[PDB]
Order: sequence, then structure tokens, then C-alpha cells
Amino acid sequence: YTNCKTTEDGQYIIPDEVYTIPQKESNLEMNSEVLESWMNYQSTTSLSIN
Amino acid sequence: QEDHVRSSFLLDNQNSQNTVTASAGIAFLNIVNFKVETDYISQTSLTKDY
Repeated sequence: YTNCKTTEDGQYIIPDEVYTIPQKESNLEMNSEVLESWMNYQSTTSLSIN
Repeated sequence: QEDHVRSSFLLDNQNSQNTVTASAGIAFLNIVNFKVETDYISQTSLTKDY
């Protein structure tokens, strides 16, 4: 770090034995799976003997 | 005495912004509900000086 090499954007101090390339890549993956099941049953039995 | 001063300055800036939003919502009669969203934002900036 004698020369204190700085990147193009001036954000980090890299040593003099490495070189940086601005390879910017973005990957955004959102997976939302909603499985809904519903049932309702009603039964009514009436018997009358007179 | 003769003095000749020549100054040349050059600057170029290129910015590209891409935004993609895809939303899909399927909602039946209170039985099936599926909502999905995908957002992709990319911004690339290049500056050259001389």
C-alpha cells in the first residue's frame, strides 16, 4: 500500500498488485406461492311422527 | 516574451435506467387468491474525463 491505489469510484483502497473491473449485476427473485383450500358443509335431518 | 497556453477539457456522462414491474392477481369468489409481483430496477452510470 505504498501508492495507496484507489478505485474509479473512490470507495476502497486496493493494493498495487490487484486490478478491479466495474462488473455490476443485479438479480432479484421473488416467489410468492399462496395455496388456499376451503370447504363448508351443512346438513339438517328432521323427522316427525304423529 | 511569447506565451502560448492551450487548455482542453472533455467530459462525457451516460446513464441508463431500466424499470420493469409485472404484477398478476387472480382472486376468485373468496376461494382462490394468488398475487405475484416482480420488480427489476437497473441503473448504469459511466463517466469519462479528459
